[PDB]
Amino acid sequence: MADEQPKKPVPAAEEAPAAEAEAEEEEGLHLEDDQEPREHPIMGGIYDAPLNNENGFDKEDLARFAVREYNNKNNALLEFVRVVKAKEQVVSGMMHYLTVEVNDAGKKKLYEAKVWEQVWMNFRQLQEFTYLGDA
Repeated sequence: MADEQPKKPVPAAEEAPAAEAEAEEEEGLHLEDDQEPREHPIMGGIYDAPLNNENGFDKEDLARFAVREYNNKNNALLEFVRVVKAKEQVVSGMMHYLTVEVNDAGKKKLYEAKVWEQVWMNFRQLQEFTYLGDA
């Protein structure tokens, strides 16, 4: 595989957004109590990732979570439409590399997002967010 960031350190998280409303929004599933909770991914190399919770709710929560996670820190304010790729990774816990389609003022494209979550540390956040061409 290309091996982008399968083995490397991670930045420092902070929190999620809340203020500054948006304009439009995709149409898929409705969240609960706002925010976008995470899921419990399983081990696996850069390929193994059937995503049992691919019903839409889980994938949406993660996709929006990662996007908003890197979009709230400072990046622009875009909106994801849905996930197009899913991969699993093991590093000091459980890392999930999933790619989703994002839109911004009409600009549609496909961006990859890698989230990390441990079990002994009880922590989860976004590591990196790459912007690809289009799905």
